Amino acid sequence: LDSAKKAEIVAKFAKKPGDTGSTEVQVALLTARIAELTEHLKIYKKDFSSRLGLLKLVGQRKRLLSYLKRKDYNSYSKLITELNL
Repeated sequence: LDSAKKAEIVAKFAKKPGDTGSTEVQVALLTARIAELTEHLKIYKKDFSSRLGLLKLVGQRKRLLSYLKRKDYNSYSKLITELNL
């Protein structure tokens, strides 16, 4: 939110001249703010999980656990118990 968008939201959600502060305006403003903060967290996770290989690792373990089920199910079930998986 720059100053201009903030000001567009107000002009939109207003119900009379001077409405910088109806329930509707505030809600619209909080929504814009909450949205921008939320896409921050979304894109951080996206580019931390990617940059540091979390999805790589998880998919790696997926395949190994799958092959472990299949090659030795007993050990497999013992293992996911000991790791709280």
